[PDB]
Amino acid sequence: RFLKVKNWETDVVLTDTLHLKSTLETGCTEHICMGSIMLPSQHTRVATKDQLFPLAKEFLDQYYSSIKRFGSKAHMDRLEEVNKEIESTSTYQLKDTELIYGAKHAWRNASRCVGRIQWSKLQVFDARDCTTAHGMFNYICNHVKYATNKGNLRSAITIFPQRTDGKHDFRVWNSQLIRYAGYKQPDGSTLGDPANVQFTEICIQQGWKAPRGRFDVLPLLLQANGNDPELFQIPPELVLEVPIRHPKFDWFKDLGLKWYGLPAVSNMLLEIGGLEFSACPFSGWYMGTEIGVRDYCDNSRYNILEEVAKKMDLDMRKTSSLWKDQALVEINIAVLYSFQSDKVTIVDHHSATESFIKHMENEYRCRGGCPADWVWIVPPMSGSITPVFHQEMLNYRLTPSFEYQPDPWNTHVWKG
Amino acid sequence: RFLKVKNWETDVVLTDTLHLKSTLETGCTEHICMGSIMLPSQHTRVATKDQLFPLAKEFLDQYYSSIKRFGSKAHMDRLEEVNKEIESTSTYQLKDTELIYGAKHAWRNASRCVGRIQWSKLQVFDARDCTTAHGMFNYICNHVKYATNKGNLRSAITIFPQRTDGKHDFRVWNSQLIRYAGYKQPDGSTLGDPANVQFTEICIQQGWKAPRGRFDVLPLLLQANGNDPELFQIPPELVLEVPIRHPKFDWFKDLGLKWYGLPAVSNMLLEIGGLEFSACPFSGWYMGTEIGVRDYCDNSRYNILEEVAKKMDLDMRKTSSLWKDQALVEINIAVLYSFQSDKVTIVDHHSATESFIKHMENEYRCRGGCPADWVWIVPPMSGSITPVFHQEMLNYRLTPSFEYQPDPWNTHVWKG
Ligand code: HEM
Ligand code: HEM
Ligand SMILES: N=C(Nc1cccc(CCNCc2cccc(NC(=N)c3cncs3)c2)c1)c1cncs1
Ligand SMILES: N=C(Nc1cccc(CCNCc2cccc(NC(=N)c3cncs3)c2)c1)c1cncs1
Ligand SMILES: C[C@H](O)[C@H](O)[C@H]1CNc2nc(N)[nH]c(=O)c2N1
Ligand SMILES: C[C@H](O)[C@H](O)[C@H]1CNc2nc(N)[nH]c(=O)c2N1
Ligand SMILES: [Zn+2]
Repeated sequence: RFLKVKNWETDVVLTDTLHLKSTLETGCTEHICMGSIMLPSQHTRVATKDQLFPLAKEFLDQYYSSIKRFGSKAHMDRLEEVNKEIESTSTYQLKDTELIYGAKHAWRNASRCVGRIQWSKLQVFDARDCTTAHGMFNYICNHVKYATNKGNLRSAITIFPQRTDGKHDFRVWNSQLIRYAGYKQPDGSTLGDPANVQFTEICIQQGWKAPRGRFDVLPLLLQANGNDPELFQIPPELVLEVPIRHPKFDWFKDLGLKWYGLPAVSNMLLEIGGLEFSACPFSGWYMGTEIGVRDYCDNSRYNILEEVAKKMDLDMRKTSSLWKDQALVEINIAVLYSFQSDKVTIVDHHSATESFIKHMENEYRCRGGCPADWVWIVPPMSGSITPVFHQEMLNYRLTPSFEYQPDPWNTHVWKG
Repeated sequence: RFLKVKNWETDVVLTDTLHLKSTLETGCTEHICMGSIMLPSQHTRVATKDQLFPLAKEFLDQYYSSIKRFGSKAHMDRLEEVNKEIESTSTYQLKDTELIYGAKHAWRNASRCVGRIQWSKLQVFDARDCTTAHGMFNYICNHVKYATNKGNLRSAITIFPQRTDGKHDFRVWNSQLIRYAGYKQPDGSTLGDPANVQFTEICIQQGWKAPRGRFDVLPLLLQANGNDPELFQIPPELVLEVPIRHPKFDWFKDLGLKWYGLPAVSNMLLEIGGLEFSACPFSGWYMGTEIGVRDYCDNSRYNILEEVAKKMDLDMRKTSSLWKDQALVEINIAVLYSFQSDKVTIVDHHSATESFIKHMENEYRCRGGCPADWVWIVPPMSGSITPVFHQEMLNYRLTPSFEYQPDPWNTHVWKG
């Protein structure tokens, strides 16, 4: 009931009581651990009025506890107010302050996110008066511009109107506001980004004129108030890009690679007080490995280890020459170097993982715990030479939270 | 009840029914996942006669099912026999065949072991007639010699008499039959292997004449039938060692490093049919990263990244030059190269992880599943460029099994 997690490198012991406030479920039982299932059903999302108030009260109490008026008149009257409103409409509306708190704490509670030492420095844009896809494009363009901020990136979330009936949902159909296109070839190979080949097709179906190349920024596909979604091109001047060069190998420019500065995830669902925001795109900045190892080296992604190893003159015959490992370290030094030489915010896996340990200590102290998903916190390269490898982590689902949700094209009831 | 695990690189789906035969517990609940706690209490070990028969029957049934005589006369009479013997002595004795099956299947069930594609090629040495520490030394020397086999390593386990009352326990007090000594310094630094500094002290207390250097093979500390443990020196001619050179950097020999060929874990507890074998040392061969990344580069181990980076002329000022990563790939190419150039069995993390995927497929097919601990299966470097990174794994505890147990010097009731 008062659990202990240890670091097996520093011998530090932290005690976790926060897990007791845990609400959601994990997928694990006492007979089976599912800590490596990607999308557990407890991580995915018509909610009634009988369920809604406990959720609303649960949220309202931790908000008023947080600002040092738990049970004050303000708390009880707002408790009374929201209760009355859930009667009138079997739903309710977050105060602007409650919206910002909820958003920041969904981030704070994201157990797979190594970047949460920044969780309270988040810019919340209230887009809940938005009614049209054109409104959404506008809000999203102003998110991109503010967050990019000339390479000195700033975290930000834009929160569109909450779900209501279920039909009238706002959804951004992109997985990220900025993503490169994926076109497959006649021979069956893939041009661009194999991850988005299905989405690229959907855009082409709605009428995208594809400039079938490599690093082609996809258009936005915006669904407002349940209607069929609509194509919009982000002004290219808002899309900041970094050309990838190496600080020692001048042939690295010849590879002619570039990635985008602003990672901005748009397919997730934000939950606050039992209210569901189906469109809530959020941006921060990149940890280096996300692009260098995953984006660039996943076999089912760009898969360049092949080529980079060629230009390094690497013994590619035997697996045990570790040539894949050696091409991977170089590709990640060049991602970092390229981004920094342009003053575009990026963080390396060593600095990020040390900050998360530092953040974890703060959380156990001032908050009693910190949910953490080891399988996701540990970088996809150089695992054990980063401090998180040797940190025991307890994982559990607190709310407010970010959740997965189906892709709109598996769920949307069409009419056009 | 029929769970699905997916590979997110090949899109392969395997279905798991074996988890239904799961007996032990995991530490996870539906409110908390503990898949990154090192030693969960369900992984650690006076068992009565009322508990003993179900366990004995459970084991006996899967053994007779395995050899295609489930319920045959042989099965029922052996069921009757063992029941009768658990009456007479509230314990019982494994047939030589049941001992070999149990041992091979404890390995087969080890969910943290990436090497299990070999699980049925295991040499079981029955040391259950052993009565003295001198007997144990002899059995262990013959294990070392057989398993090493001139560098062409062979898997093997030596099984000492089962626990009985609790006092009269056989224990090898070494964590591994072969380990380098750890002496700390006047200035407080550490000479040799910081992991074994406490054990080295214990050997010095029982009267080891320490040759306080770097790679000093520790003596064996053997406890037989509950008595105080006793020091024995493995004949140095039985301890095969590999000098670590690099295939490109000739200064790498100057580093003057060597590791031992034979990894052989001796502090674990083998469980078969409710019987407990407190001493059961087992050996296979190394995956490269165990020495190159963990042994050599853990901060609380040998911690040579410092030095290797110096000789590479690496920018050690900024964390984000990835110099630690770059020194780590080289150190692992040299471990592999050194071991292979001497025909000493070793496996690289790429070849090992691909075999485990291949093994996992066989197990789901012919057995209905394969317990796997992602946190441990994924190598401590180059994670996502190995296929196990993207393999969803279900973890659960099947028996026969290998379990942890306290260090004998926290439990042993002394008299000498
Ligand atoms: C500020 C800089 C940030 C950094 C450096 C960072 C870093 C990371 C990384 C490396 C991951 C691993 C996910 C993957 O590899 O695909 C992750 C996951 C995640 N981050 Fe953070 N992040 C940042 C900001 C944010 C913000 C602003 C939010 C929300 C407001 C957020 C919420 C999440 C969530 C919900 C996940 C993973 C959940 C899942 O996929 O199931 N992050 N982050
Ligand atoms: C034959 C070659 C083998 C290879 C290449 C291999 C590889 C590995 C590796 C890399 C680990 C990770 C543990 C660590 O990093 O400390 C591991 C764990 C383990 N192996 Fe295997 N192993 C082999 C043979 C065996 C044998 C012969 C047995 C028993 C009969 C065994 C049982 C285990 C167990 C019980 C664990 C981990 C359990 C724990 O620490 O909680 N292995 N193995
Ligand atoms: N389908 C595949 N994986 C896969 C499937 C479903 C989901 C996922 C997880 C994708 N999370 C993206 C993500 C989420 C949160 C943060 C980040 N990062 C960042 N810095 C930021 C992005 N915004 C603000 S911060 C990135 C991966 C594969 C294909 N091929 C090999 S795996
Ligand atoms: N105390 C620390 N860790 C730690 C603590 C307790 C336990 C452990 C796990 C040790 N498993 C050793 C082990 C088990 C099984 C297989 C192998 N490998 C092999 N190939 C083989 C060895 N025999 C046959 S095959 C290695 C690690 C640390 C100190 N500093 C940073 S972590
Ligand atoms: C805290 C965490 O559980 C610990 O570092 C684990 C992680 N995974 C591991 N995996 C292996 N193979 N060996 C280990 O020692 C560890 N250590
Ligand atoms: C199957 C496994 O759960 C999958 O590869 C996970 C592992 N850990 C990860 N960690 C991060 N940061 N991102 C990922 O996509 C994944 N993928
Ligand atoms: Zn779990």
